[PDB]
Amino acid sequence: ERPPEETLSLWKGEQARLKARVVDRDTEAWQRDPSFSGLQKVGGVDVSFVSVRACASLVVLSYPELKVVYEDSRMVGLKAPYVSGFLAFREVPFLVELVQRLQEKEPDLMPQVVLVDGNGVLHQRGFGVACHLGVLTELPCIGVAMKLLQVDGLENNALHKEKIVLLQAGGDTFPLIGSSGTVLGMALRSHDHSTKPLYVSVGHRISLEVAVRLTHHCCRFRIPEPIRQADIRSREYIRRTLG
Amino acid sequence: RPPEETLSLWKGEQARLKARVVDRDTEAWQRDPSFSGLQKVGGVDVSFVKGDSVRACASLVVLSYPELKVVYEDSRMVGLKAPYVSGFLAFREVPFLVELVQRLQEKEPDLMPQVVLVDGNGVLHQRGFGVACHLGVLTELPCIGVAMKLLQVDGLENNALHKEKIVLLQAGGDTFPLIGSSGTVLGMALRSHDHSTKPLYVSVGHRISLEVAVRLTHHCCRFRIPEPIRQADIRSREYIRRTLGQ
Ligand SMILES: [Mn+2]
Ligand SMILES: [Mn+2]
Ligand SMILES: [Mn+2]
Ligand SMILES: [Mn+2]
Repeated sequence: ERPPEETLSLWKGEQARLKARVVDRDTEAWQRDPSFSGLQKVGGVDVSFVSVRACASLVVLSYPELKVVYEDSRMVGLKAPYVSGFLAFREVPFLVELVQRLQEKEPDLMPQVVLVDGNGVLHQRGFGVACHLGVLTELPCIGVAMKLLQVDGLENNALHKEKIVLLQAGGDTFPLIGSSGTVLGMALRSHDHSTKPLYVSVGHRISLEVAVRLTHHCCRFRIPEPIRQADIRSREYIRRTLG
Repeated sequence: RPPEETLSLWKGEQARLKARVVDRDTEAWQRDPSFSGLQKVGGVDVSFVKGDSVRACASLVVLSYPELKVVYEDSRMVGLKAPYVSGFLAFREVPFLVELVQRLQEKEPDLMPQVVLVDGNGVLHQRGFGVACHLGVLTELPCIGVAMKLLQVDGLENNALHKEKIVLLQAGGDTFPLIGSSGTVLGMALRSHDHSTKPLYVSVGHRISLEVAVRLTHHCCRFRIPEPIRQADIRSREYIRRTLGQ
């Protein structure tokens, strides 16, 4: 099912209002440090389905060791359908509740930055789920997407695929430049033995260049370890109650 | 796991039925250089539901040859009266496959396959009478055993020397024989495709020679798994998904 236009119209209005609070530069001392000295805790989130039955997961990993120091998985009911450009309106209230639970249970494990599976400013109205989560919690957030959201002239055509071929080693990047001339994100080759890139964008309180480089440092495999461990735990949490 | 009194009975039945195995070619297409006259190849599968030991789906497919297109398919949810015991695979699944073959005979007798590829060994077996022999003897159809892992019987071992021989298999179609302590050839390891490295283990079920079984298995491989066994797998899983409503 798809929401009526009157509902999407309210949602667009809310995205435009909250967009004013996005901060697209570094605001934390570790972010300006050549090796991120002072960064100790990286968060990742996930919301998986068995709809209605879904699992929202939050993990916190140590940095740079990338070991899980916190995990929480909660069975939730998301009735909102998926509409591209409105991902936050189906999951962000449950992700906020997970952050609030962490604050009440293990406040010293509050992450210094959260990797979100979905875009930040690379978005139809420049305000993706990673921005939305960052503004509601005021945590620094990075958007990490597996496919390219085709907005502002960006398209996964042959020219885009040629640039992907030029990504040869882990850490290699190319910028996603919209028709406006704005840089919306970066395509990142996240490790040496993978060819399909990550699409990284700013959520909140971080610069793009820092966001890219940290994402790279969190990649044992293609998927950054915080997002990957949240994915694993949400489906393994499902296996425990179902089956 | 069944008590030894039940396994003893099963060994006795394997010994009785083994007498009817025919380990040579008895069909004209088999002795043809290009299997001309072969038109229908069967594949079977029995897949179990995740979390339910007892409920399983038995599937029979028939493919055209050489085009390898599905021309018949049938699935049935079944109740399993025995757990998996290595060496007794037939006593878990053969009753359901026989009933599937009989249903084909009653509904589309002109689509009866000329040979069946079975996911499991034939004579490469603890007592020389694996599920592929067992199916072949109960239906009198020619059958080929195709296994993914090496059943370690009569001196066969998936040791370092075995892994070395797998390395010497260079392209699709390359083989080496599986030799028992007695010196007899129990089956072949076959590299079934160019873009795979893990071999198939091929053995005679019934009414076919090993060399013919190996060459036919190879010709049914679009991917690593021979297309009749692969389409039966796909169908069982798709049928399970639908019975669950998903
Ligand atoms: Mn995820
Ligand atoms: Mn997933
Ligand atoms: Mn199978
Ligand atoms: Mn399987």
